[PDB]
Amino acid sequence: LAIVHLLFLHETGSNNPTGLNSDADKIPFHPYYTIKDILGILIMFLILMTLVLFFPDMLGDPDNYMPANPLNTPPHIKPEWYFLFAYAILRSIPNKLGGVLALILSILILALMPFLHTSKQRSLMFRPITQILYWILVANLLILTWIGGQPVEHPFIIIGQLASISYFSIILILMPISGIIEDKMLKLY
Amino acid sequence: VPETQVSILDNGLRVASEQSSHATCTVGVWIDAGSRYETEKNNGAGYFLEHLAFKGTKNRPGNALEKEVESIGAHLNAYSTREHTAYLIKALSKDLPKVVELLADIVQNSSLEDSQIEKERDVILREMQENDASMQNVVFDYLHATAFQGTPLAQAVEGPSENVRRLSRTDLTDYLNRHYKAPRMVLAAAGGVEHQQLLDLAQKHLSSVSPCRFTGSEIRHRDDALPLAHVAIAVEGPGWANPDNVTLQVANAIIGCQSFQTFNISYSDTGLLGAHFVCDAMSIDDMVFFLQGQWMRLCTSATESEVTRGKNILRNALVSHLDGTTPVCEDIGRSLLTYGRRIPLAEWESRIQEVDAQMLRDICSKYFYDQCPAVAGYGPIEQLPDYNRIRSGMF
Ligand code: HEM
Repeated sequence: LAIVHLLFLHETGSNNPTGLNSDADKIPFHPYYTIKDILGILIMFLILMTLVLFFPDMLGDPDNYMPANPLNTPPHIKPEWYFLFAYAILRSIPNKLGGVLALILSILILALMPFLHTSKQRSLMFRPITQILYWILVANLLILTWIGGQPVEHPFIIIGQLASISYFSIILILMPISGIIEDKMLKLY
Repeated sequence: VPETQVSILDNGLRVASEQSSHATCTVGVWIDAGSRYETEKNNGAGYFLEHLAFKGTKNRPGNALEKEVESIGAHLNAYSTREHTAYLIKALSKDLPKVVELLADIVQNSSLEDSQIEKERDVILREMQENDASMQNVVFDYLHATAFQGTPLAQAVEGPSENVRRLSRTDLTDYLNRHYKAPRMVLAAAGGVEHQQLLDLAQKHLSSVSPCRFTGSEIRHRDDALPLAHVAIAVEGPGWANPDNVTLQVANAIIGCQSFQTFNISYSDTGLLGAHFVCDAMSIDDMVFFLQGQWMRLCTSATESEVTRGKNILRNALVSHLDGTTPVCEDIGRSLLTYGRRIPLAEWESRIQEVDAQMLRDICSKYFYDQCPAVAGYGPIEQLPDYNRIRSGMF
């Protein structure tokens, strides 16, 4: 599927952080973004080997080394960090089905993202209000990652419920309205 | 071939001649003065003096100079490079007495009429406004520039319009009085001339005459409306006096997309050795590749046959009485200015026949391989590869 990714992209070329048409300034990839990818590979390997050779269990749950007790269960059960928030979302919706759906939407809301772009500028380099909303979105994504970890009890639950409400309202409502306001400030709208 | 006999006068001016049975003669004055001797405040002084030098001297006010040199039936020419200036005349040998005299006043007591001064300023400026049409000259004047950065060699012979507008008689007078010294001057004659008569005429008239580093670089003047692209790639030429120049000329004779010429421009212990090619944009990359391959090819494919080939083409390039007076004079003037002597064609043939394939690939390997190139492009040059790519032939 990734291979499909690369094809559907070369048809259009990569984007730049200014969000503008970079056709006037393009360079080869072999000597400029290859050695850069090699350096990034080296740094990622440094972080991976200091994760493996020095702290091999800081991200896992010790429970792993317990042969499954078909009979017994871990007093504290938690999905892994990468999905922690995902489940955090579930824990929030009271209805089981609601949780499952919201959970799915959590990932799917992204797909829905290209239809919510209401700005005349592609990137957020020149868009400060939507930058603030984006960093608030990263902030409550980190909050949802933390909540998932926390057990079921006050006030972790309320935060979870709000954090989920704020997540869906920032992605669905606040960013297109902010983009409209930003277009109004530049005398474009 | 008759030998070129050189004498030296009080002033220091040299009087070189190479008698030949042709009937006319090409008598010229060379001067070791170009844009390399200018200091960015008088960057167009030699060019603008080259314009003013035929507009009358005290002795020949107004059109007198052109008139007489016209009446006699002689052709009056002058040119300026980054290192040398030449004022030459081709006339009937019987006109030697006339000729020398006229030339004398051209290089001395030339009276620049400010009236003309203003006029030439306009001429030079306007032409320059159009000199942009000579794409090749453009490409070759940034190549010089991009490579010889922070060095006098960079400044073009013409000079920046700015200076052209901002120039005055006194400045010119300075350049004239500073870079027209008698020890830096050669009176060269080729054709039907006697050396003793020319020496007596030089004694009678003209007896009164009183760093550089190569920087790897690239300049890509992109203008996509032009139909064709001109690209020049060069490395540091050995020099004028360096012996290996000859083994490099043979290498150029081995190489010989489109208009793929090859050049070995030499200045005082420096130079540009490379290739200039004009191609449709879409092929620029490919052409670049080819050129690079050929150079390394010399490093690896100096088939003896081709070695000979190159030697032979070089053998048929040497200038001689057959080529005519001017070509020869010109060679006499440049040889006395650069080498300090006229190298005969037998010495050139000896230096050609001592060149074999092993020393050709040795001299080529020293200069092409692992040598940051100077690239100058003009036109639709987007597919022209960038430096990392160019310098990196990788093959
Ligand atoms: C299987 C996981 C994925 C792999 C291996 C992958 C790999 C790549 C690679 C190699 C590129 C070209 C390099 C680059 O653009 O920086 C790329 C571009 C891109 N990918 Fe992904 N990708 C993955 C998942 C995703 C996902 C989930 C998204 C959407 C959130 C995404 C969005 C993009 C975009 C938008 C570009 C173009 C960005 C640009 O060049 O301006 N990819 N991907």
